[PDB]
Amino acid sequence: MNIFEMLRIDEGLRLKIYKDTEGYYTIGIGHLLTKSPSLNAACSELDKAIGRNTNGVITKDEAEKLFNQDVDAAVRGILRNAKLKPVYDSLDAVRRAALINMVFQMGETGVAGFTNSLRMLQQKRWDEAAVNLAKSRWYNQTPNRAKRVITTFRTGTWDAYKNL
Ligand SMILES: *SC1=NC(C)(C)N(O)C1(C)C
Ligand SMILES: [Cl-]
Ligand SMILES: [Cl-]
Ligand SMILES: [Cl-]
Ligand SMILES: [K+]
Repeated sequence: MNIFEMLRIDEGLRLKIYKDTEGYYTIGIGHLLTKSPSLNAACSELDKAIGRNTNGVITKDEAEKLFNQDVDAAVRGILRNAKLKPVYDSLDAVRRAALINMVFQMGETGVAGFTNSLRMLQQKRWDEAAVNLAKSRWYNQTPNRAKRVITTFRTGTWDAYKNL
């Protein structure tokens, strides 16, 4: 297991434009295209991202290319953020993947707002952090995914992704 395999489980793989859990147009392995309700806007974002006129459908190689860029962007967002970077630096590699997962799903600004959870993670108070992380819109709206990510923070193991 690694961050790529973890996010591939959590986001799935779909080669045609679809709507994500929040109703937003998305493609590939959780590549958000736009928050606009306009399918035409989503299609224009897709063509710009891929560099060709798509019919709303991409190949698996194209999906994996966007995915690599998106994982990279999540890491860069963590490293450039004054609240996320010290927490990331304090974590082991498994828990770092858990943080990248959150940033991939919610963005740098959203995760940086989890001030109390981030403090508990920096303190390595894993059970307390797990309780605090669940008191969130994130957990209530995507509880099975959030439970997997939280278990990863709680244990520092890949147990929540093993039989998946
Ligand atoms: S991509 C795309 N743009 C329009 C609105 C024409 N679509 O119906 C697609 C094929 C999803
Ligand atoms: Cl892009
Ligand atoms: Cl330490
Ligand atoms: Cl709490
Ligand atoms: K998804």
